[PDB]
Amino acid sequence: NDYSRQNFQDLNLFRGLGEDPAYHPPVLTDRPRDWPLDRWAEAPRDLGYSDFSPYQWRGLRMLKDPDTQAVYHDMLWELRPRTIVELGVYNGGSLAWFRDLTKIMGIDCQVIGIDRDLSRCQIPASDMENITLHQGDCSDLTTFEHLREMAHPLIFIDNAHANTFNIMKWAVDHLLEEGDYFIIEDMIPYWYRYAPQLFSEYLGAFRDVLSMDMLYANASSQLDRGVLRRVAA
Amino acid sequence: NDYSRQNFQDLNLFRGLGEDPAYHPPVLTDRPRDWPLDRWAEAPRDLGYSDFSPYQWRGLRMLKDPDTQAVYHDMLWELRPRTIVELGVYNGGSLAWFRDLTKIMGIDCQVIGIDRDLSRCQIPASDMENITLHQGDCSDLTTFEHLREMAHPLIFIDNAHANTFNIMKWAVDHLLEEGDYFIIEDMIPYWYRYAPQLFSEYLGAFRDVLSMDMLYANASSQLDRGVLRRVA
Amino acid sequence: NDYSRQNFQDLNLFRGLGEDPAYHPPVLTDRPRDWPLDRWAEAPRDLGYSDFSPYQWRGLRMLKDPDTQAVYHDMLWELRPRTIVELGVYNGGSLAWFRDLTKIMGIDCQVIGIDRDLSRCQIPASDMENITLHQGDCSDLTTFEHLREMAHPLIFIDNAHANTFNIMKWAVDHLLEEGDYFIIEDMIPYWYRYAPQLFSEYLGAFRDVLSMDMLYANASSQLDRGVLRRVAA
Amino acid sequence: NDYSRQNFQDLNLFRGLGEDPAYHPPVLTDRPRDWPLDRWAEAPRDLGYSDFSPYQWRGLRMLKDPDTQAVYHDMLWELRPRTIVELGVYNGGSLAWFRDLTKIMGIDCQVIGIDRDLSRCQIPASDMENITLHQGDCSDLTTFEHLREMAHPLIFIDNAHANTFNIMKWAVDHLLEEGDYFIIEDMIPYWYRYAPQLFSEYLGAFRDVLSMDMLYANASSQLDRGVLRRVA
Amino acid sequence: NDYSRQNFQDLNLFRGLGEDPAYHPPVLTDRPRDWPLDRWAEAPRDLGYSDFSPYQWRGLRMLKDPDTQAVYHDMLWELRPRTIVELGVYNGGSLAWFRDLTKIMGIDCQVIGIDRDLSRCQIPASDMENITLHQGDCSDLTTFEHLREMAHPLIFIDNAHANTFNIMKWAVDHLLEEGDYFIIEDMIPYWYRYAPQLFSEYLGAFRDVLSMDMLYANASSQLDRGVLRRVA
Amino acid sequence: NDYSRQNFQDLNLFRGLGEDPAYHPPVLTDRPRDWPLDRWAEAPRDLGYSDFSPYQWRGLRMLKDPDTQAVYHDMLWELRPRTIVELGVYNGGSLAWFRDLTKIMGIDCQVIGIDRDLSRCQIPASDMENITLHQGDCSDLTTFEHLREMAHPLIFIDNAHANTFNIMKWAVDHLLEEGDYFIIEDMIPYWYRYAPQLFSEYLGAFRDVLSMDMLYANASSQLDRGVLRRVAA
Repeated sequence: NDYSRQNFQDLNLFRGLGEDPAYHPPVLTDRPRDWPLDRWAEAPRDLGYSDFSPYQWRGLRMLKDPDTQAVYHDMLWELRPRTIVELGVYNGGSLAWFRDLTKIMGIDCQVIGIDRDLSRCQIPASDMENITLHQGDCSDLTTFEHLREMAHPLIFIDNAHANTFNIMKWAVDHLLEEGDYFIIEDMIPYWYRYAPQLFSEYLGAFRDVLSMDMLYANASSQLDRGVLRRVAA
Repeated sequence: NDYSRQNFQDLNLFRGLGEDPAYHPPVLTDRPRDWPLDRWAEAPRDLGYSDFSPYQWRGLRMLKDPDTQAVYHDMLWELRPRTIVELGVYNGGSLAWFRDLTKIMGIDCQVIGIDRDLSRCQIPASDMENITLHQGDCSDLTTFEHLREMAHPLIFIDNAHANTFNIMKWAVDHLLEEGDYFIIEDMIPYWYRYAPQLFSEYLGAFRDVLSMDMLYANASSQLDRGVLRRVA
Repeated sequence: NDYSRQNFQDLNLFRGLGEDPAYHPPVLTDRPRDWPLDRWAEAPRDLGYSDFSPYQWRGLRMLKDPDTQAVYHDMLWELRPRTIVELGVYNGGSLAWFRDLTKIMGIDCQVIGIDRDLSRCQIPASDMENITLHQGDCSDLTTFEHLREMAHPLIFIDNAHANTFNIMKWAVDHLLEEGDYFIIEDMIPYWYRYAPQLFSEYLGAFRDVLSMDMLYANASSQLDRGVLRRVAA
Repeated sequence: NDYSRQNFQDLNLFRGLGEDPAYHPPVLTDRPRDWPLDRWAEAPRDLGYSDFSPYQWRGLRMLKDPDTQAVYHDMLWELRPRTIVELGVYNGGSLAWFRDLTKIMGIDCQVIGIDRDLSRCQIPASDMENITLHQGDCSDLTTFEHLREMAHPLIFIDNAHANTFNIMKWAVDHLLEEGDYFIIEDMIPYWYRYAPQLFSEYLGAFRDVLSMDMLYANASSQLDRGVLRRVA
Repeated sequence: NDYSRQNFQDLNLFRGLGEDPAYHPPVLTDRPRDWPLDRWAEAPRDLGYSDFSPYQWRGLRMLKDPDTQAVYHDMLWELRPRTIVELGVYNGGSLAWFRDLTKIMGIDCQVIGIDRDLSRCQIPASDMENITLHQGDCSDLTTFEHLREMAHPLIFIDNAHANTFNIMKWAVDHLLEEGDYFIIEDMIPYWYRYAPQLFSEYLGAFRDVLSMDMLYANASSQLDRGVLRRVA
Repeated sequence: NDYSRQNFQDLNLFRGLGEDPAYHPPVLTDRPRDWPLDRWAEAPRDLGYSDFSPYQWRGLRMLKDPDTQAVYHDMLWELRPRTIVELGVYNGGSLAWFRDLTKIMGIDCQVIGIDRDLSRCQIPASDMENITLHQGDCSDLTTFEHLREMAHPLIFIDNAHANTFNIMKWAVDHLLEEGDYFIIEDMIPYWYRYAPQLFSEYLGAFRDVLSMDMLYANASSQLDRGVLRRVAA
């Protein structure tokens, strides 16, 4: 009856993201927010709403969860990066977070976000000091040429996962110095599950130039086995 | 420095599929195939290889796992379908299974397979009986308008998950008769997770045409609340 | 009261078997079969019925569950047995299954079922091509003498668990050839549990003639640690 | 070789019971008993032997585990039974436990065990005070009906599982008074798995005479849903 | 044998805190920090060190774990407190965090720590902007009187848990305005476990003045059922 | 209202013990005691009450759970101790138990209990045979000095945890002989979590005098890695 002349959107677009880049607080449905203390023991114990992607940072959605934030905090504190690069931006929450966190730490850090599509970015123009947004394209490597001009140390973070190994070869040869991080969030465990032989070969090809950092690599489900850095040349 | 001269295939292409459409028997790494019986108790208890998609049917890879296979066995025995349609073929294992199973049940069933790329299908020529392949895109409703007429009852299976709700729409107005299935494997639970609001509106738009068949919808992790059918 | 009336069957007779050897599909008792799509998310998430042995093959009950079926399929495809023997028949579901699967693979296989009690066999006589039943007592080795006439490779399957180790001893001495399987379903983990010393001694006495096939021994809970085959002398 | 030297006993005889009715203390195989304290963190953290039936009472094996022991303790304290009956004996560990436990609690209680085979009973002749052994067949009610006029309250325990629904009918009419227990240990969950319809129908038949004691029925896995008592 | 030479500090002093108020980075103990990529699949998958209280903020230990930090983040953003009070200080790590997180948010917030022992504090005098440390006793209630004269909204956090119920009475009667929070961290699940009736009675006494806030109360294991506020 | 005119006990007093040293049977709250057998399958499958310390012994509260009781039984059966010392008494439940058990075993055993506060003891003097009680602080070694000559073999059990290592040193030097046990219930795993470095130093300082009995050390969650005795290697 109601499926009539409707163009149904492709729900695959909202994968790992959600419907809305803007942040809205969770709302309770099956209980009152103000539970009475005389009935305190009868109150339900579950969260009350979806824990899909519930985190925020100053009113922007944060796709990086608390355990991941904790790892990056330690990494920032130890490395004191002059440059953090995000390939894959979405709403920009994690950019502002990296910027904020580096400011509180007293680290002179320029944060850079690269994406094919920047139209979902929720960072207001007034809150953009030391955050630069570049419109790029993973399959074209000359995109990345800009900002070999940038300062070190440097953390390069892949959240896009398109031409990753090629981008890695570029970064190793043209960008990273010893100590710099190249990080692949989320995807490495899935590539190993689906393509165990090719994955092991491809990662293994970078063994003279990149190490898995074992202090951080097992510390969150999002960074699981994906934290690499440049070994001594 | 092997990264310097090396062709990096795009690894996302294998998502949900594997790296090779042809079947290869599992290989044991950290044990012998023959475990000595006087040390029986000290044998490892784990599988010995990855359980990603280790299933086969007659030398062809099978991406439908044993409990999914059992559900379809029951469905095919109840419904006695004269057509089965697979949106998404890959190596063709499931096509060959559906055809073999219906034949062994005594059921005259045509199996139809639709895919963007049929260059991966592994079904030997010598047994393509009652299988019809079609090459086409899912983002194109034209791929379905071109289909010739099919017998009933019918089962339509979505293993491709592109433009799925528009295809459901086309299927309800131009294909499905009362008692015919439209099954979305795998994806329903993810779509609810990622886009609960829109998923809900979309599914509920079919409230007067499709229902969820609770006999089968909770019977396997792959078919999990995705087995629908046409009600009067 | 209702109890003074009844006769009360021995419920131990249905151990591992169920009440009725004939197949009837599951039925939903506490929800509609057709759940409305506007309330999809409210739908109950559990199976809906008993998960004991709700399995079938062409309207006969299947006591071997899906994972077990998957192991036998790989085993049949690799080995291509000329003979499969089921010690312990019940309804014949696995007999019909084995025969159907070998026909589909183009294998010339004679399926043989041995039991003291053949009265629960549900296979129609019109559908007994390449299946043979045979009456016999497990403790009487005469029961198995006609097996020596059969072609190989051979898979011998114990679903009876009476006199098992003497039957194994006999199979090694008079029946089994290199490559043939001797398989004990279900019982071996229990025998190890209740009598670890005698069980380890008994199994280990076959160390020169049989081995545990580790490609199949861990692949199903029913076949768990019970898949054995004849090694080379 | 060795399989031909062997006289193979039937291992189904040992089901639920173990190989030897006499108690032997567990032994470590892959560690020293005395772990050096300077490598305390290196010590393995598993049990170190099989937990099939590791329990004992005063040198006799105990087939009832600590969780079950604790329920029977509370039940004895509340009910203060003059008689505890055990259908099925084995080594008599639980018979001696029931006796010793009622003695320290000050309860005057005769313990009676009944079995087809009493030759496995490990209880010393000179430690058999307030314990009676009775030979008899379960699928045959002459065993039960003759030996009677036992004092109340009463606890009747099934550890045999032979003709249980008929023994239950005999007990409600000719033995049990209000507040007495009839307990089926272990077997209730299996009869429900294998015969849901026949089992629900049979227990439902006793609806006006027995009930499930909910204070004790969920409190151990052996007693799981098998604690019944005589409500009038 | 140097048990008779050794001097034993009270290990109870470190319960829930650790040996050292100063932060030190985790030490890797049975693996290299740099795992070679040709052996990537063979790298161990566990953390590499103890997950006891491994967290930090800007070189200071953080006893509030990331899940709890996420809850307080939302709370600060929503409430926008002018005052945050921590009953129990230790190293000052969460004092510094609260202050930093409110500056970042553009909120004008004074942060206050109260403990009988402030000598474990690790915050340099360099950066005590909007942080005040007060010498306090949980048994004395004159201790808390300085808090009355300062701005709301207000979050009051008990990390000390001595004479808590009297402090909640004082706070309700003399401090908390509508909107303001009283948060007991960690202990409520334990008090209810050990003292269900007395705890239910005691919490029950605040039914007209405080309510449990279900948005934040189940969102972390440290705040579990302990987030209360002056409302209703 | 009720809060402002209510006297609040310090709830930390009850940590690890409960509100009442006297035993009260559990009580069903949301179901009838007697469930009807026509609705047997529809019966709830959980305990129906709180499992904090539901355990008793002859009308006295038991804080040691059944698993711990089974270990101590085996310990008593093998060691056949003449003395059993409990540091920590609370209600005396365990004292009455140890005494009863040794008596039923034929073991002539004196049970000693030590606590700063004996006022919660619930054991009737009518059954106080072979039970001695002392009043004293643990933080004072004098409490252990004033103890008389005790018979061996011996089990010394710590349930108080106040100055455990100096008490251990006093035990080893002045009390324990070949075979005697020193057991620390509950606390060892917490000291190891909160202070791994200082705990490993202190325990390993007894490496010549005490050793962890592996037959019992892993046999219960309460006695976990805390069962020590004066034996070599």
